Amino acid sequence: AISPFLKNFYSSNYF
Amino acid sequence: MDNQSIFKYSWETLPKKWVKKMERSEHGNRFDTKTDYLFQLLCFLKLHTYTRVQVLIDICGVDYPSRKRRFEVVYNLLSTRYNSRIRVQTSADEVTRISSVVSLFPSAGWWEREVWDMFGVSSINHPDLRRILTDYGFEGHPLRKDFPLSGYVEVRYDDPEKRVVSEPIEMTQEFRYFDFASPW
Amino acid sequence: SNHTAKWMQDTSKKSPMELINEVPPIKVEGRIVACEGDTNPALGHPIEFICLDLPEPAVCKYCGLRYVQDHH
Amino acid sequence: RRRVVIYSPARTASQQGSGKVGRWKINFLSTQKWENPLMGWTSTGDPYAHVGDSALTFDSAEAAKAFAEKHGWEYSVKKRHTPLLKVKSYADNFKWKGFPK
Amino acid sequence: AWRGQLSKNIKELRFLMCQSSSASASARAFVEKNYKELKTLNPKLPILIRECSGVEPQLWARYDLGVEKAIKLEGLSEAQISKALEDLAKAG
Amino acid sequence: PRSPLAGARVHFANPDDAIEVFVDGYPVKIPKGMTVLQACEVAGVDIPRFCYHSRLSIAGNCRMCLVEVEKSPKPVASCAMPALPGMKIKTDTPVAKKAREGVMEFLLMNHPLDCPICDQGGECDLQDQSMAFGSDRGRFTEVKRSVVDKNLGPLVKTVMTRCIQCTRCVRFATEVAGVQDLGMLGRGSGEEIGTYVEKLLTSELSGNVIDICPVGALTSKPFAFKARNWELKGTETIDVTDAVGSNIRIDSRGPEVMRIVPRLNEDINEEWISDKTRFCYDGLKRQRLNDPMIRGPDGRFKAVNWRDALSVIADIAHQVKPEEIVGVAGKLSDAESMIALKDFLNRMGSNDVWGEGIGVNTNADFRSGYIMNTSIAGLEKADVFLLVGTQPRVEAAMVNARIRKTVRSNQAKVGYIGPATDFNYDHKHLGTDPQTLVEIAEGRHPFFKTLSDAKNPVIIVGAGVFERKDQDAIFAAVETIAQKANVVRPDWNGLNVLLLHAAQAAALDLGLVPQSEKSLESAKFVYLMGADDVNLDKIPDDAFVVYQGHHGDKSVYRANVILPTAAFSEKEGTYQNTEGCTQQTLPAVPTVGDSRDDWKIIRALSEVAGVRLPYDTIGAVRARIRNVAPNLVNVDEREPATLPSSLRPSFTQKVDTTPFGTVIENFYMTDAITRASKIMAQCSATLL
Ligand code: SF4
Ligand code: SF4
Ligand code: FES
Ligand SMILES: [Zn+2]
Repeated sequence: AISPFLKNFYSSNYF
Repeated sequence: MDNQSIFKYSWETLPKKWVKKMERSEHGNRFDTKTDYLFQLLCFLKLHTYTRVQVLIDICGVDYPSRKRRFEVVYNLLSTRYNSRIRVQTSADEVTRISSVVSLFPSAGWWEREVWDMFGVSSINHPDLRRILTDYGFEGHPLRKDFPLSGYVEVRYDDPEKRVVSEPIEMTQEFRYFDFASPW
Repeated sequence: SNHTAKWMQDTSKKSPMELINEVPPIKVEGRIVACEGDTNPALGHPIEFICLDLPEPAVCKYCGLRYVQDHH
Repeated sequence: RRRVVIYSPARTASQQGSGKVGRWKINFLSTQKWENPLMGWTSTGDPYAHVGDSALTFDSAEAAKAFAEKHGWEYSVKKRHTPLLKVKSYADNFKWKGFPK
Repeated sequence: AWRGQLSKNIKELRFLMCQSSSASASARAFVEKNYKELKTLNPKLPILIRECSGVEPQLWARYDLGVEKAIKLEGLSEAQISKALEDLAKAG
Repeated sequence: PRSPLAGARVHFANPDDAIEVFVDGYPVKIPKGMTVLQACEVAGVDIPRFCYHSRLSIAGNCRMCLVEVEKSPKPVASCAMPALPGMKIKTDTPVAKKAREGVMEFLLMNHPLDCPICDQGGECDLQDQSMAFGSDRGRFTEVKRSVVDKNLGPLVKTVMTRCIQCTRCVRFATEVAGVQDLGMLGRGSGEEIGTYVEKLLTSELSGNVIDICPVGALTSKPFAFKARNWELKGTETIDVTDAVGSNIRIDSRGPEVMRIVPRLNEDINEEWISDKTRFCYDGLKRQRLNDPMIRGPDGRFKAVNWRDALSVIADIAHQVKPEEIVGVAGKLSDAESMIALKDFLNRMGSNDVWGEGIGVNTNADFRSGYIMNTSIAGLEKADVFLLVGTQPRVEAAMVNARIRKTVRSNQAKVGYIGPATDFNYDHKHLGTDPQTLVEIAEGRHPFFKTLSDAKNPVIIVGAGVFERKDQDAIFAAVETIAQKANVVRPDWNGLNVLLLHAAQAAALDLGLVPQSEKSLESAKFVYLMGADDVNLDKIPDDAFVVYQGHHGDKSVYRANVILPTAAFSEKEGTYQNTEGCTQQTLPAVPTVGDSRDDWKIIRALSEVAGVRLPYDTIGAVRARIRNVAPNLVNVDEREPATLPSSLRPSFTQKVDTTPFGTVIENFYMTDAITRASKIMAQCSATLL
């Protein structure tokens, strides 16, 4: 559980 | 300079209840009417023994994404006997079931199907069968000013994983749009 | 050195800049000239009247030919 | 869903015309381009890469706002600066300095 | 005497105010007088005063470890807001 | 029912009376002495012009705006023709049409023929005016006239073959710029425009010259032949280099920015741009860091993943520092990043966070105390200027141009205190001492008399004084000047404080002032978003330095961990400018490499460090912003400060009797973007 914000942040910066 | 006769006679004898605008230009004579009486007006023509049109040439849609009545349906139709043609142009919004003319001119099922999928305007009676031009289950209606030129999901390629598939667009050399406008 | 390096790749035969520097100036007689080559059409390079009041050659901005005034 | 910005493009800073001012227009602030490794062309993957300023030209902020609200994507309208109109005078050009101090 | 020992754990405090009525009754006068005297008696405490169009007058306090304690001040008087401040400074 | 061109809020100085004229038939109302051209504009018809600009003086020089005013002889120059009550203007009559056709015929007769190489081909007035109003065939064969091109420094190259003798550049350089170098010399057809002694142009606003000059002769050198206009898209953003927050338009193609050009905003910068900003993109492309980096113990740098970088920084943060955690807010950063950083630090528990150039001293917080109260627009209404410790020509060049505009409009005596500098408007030099400031807050220095004999004075304190140790004394002396000279009246609050950054206003607004003084010395874990911390040196030997920044050039060689971010042209933040007006930029080009936005990286760092932030979207960030300081979410409208400066002094002895130090030098190597950038480097090497 990594607070899906961070899950996106580790990927590209266009979410 | 072409067909003032038919147009003048048609306007001066019509039931003036269902005519919203008349334009006697030289590009083409326009009877802008209300979408509620369209079938009535067209059935008046094709039958009256002077302005009998008897042939429907085109049913095209025009999109104006800045007016409350977004769409614009247009019927171009001539009179092979009286050598004249008129353009009956009605307004139409998002969902608003427009009357059909496949009872009068059987040559409208294909043009009404084309205006069903290209645009999104409906059609209450028969001609609103499934789409014609666009291939198959298609997200939008690909001729209004919103469906982009390159489509939402259009990559379509073979997969030895299974056989073939359709996947979202990732095209290369993006569509360049030049401006060219001119402030005088 | 950098432009021809960006576009050209061979670097065995001489680049366009090298050739247009290999051609010498023209040494014209008056004070104003016009560069096209020898034809008005079929050779392009529209009329490009260029002044010649400096002790150095003057380029033509199409097919740089470096005209030069002869006398004083 | 996508955040969009409704503005009126200001006059170009090179010409002095006026046939392109006061024309409300919505842009999808889409910027996700990259360099195609083979040649060097600019690839993209957004379906709305150019439509917003290639076909969608609206007549007024009201119409563009209603249209964005209709398609659902959330918006944020911008302001439109207009030139203040002073008064000029060729006499004021040829004004007269005072007497010597 | 709590106007000098409020700086124990009051690390920041800010007054959100409006440029209209419903705040000028108590917010502005208290701000003026008590701010002069407090900033005199408190040389290091950041007492912010932020004002924008159309907001309810309120007090905010930032305590250590980043904790926010808010108080609404819609229809209070000067004595009431003074008691509110004395109650904000006393946390324990 | 006819809206003016572009919308144009007419003034009506005396709205009780105003003339009315017939433009092409239907009537229009007009103020007292407005010109025929502006009357036609109000009526809603554009008239072709070359030598008339709404910001420069008039000169009936191009002879293209001709219209026929019935009740008069045949031709009339529209501009410079003061409207009369009832004159019968006419614009589309055979007379006017033939006048325009002939004039365009003459221009294109003795013009050069090199459009397909002459940039501004596709933007050219002369081109569009000919295509829309002129004829279609030329009748001319003989030899034209050609002149030699000219150099004007590495900013404005000119092929003077096409100098159509408009004198736009001359009038600009002599009215708005301030330096009189350009001039029209020669006679007849043989008439050139060029400095006679082959000098350069050592002034800013020369980019404004290249925008003014319609036909493509004066053109930006670093944008020589890179693109036409029809090829690239424009995004309307603001500026972060200067402090005025100029409104500009970034013209970019693909992932590359090609140029920037001003856009009209009749409140901050009229239609101009300071020379620093127009050429500040080349390096934004040139030098860059695009990977999170970790210092390997051999003193080197290795490219790591975001997971590992955030993990190590959060680990060491929790590990050592109990109360010695400091954070420096960048010089070019947004309120989003600032509030996120402050929240992260305060949740970490140990708080010493402070902005870029905000002083270590008290620096009290009253909005009227630290923003420019009179809006720049209202600055055109002053009569007596009191610039203290400020050279606004080098900082806030647009405010300097506004002051010059005022002095040109109506002579307004200006007194300046501080180090010697080269003002371009008849300035009075009053001295170099806050001791002189004391004397004028008192009775000596008879210039104070001028203040008392003044209507709408202005007292401008430059933000460079925030860093000086004795600032409350300076501000208190200014308070006494104000109280005794009656310059704070409710009708007009003329007590202005400039700024010299883009993030300084929002920093001082959120409250980023250092709780102590020897913070960097006593620290052990410093979080930087901007450089320079005093000569990047006060940081001790053992100290975990994390540079969460972009375009790394300086202090990076001191950093211990490196986090790449998004520049000011790749993100959407909120910047506040000196008159307290809060604007927002817009993305124009994709982020470089794999950098991320500042508030995003801060929130991710917080989560991986344990204590997380209750917000994770720009909407909630700006909600927190509304909680801490509201105008920053009331974006795009200046909210004045209706509270006086009743601060409490703490020095009460003197003003330390030390001279005013220079606040900003070289005007180009400041602003890390430009600095690690380049055209500013050669401009610094030559144009000084
Ligand atoms: S400025 Fe250049 S592109 Fe324009 S008409 Fe003149 S020569 Fe041609
Ligand atoms: S080249 Fe520029 S400065 Fe010269 S006459 Fe033309 S527009 Fe004016
Ligand atoms: S604009 Fe009126 S004469 Fe040039
Ligand atoms: Zn040539």
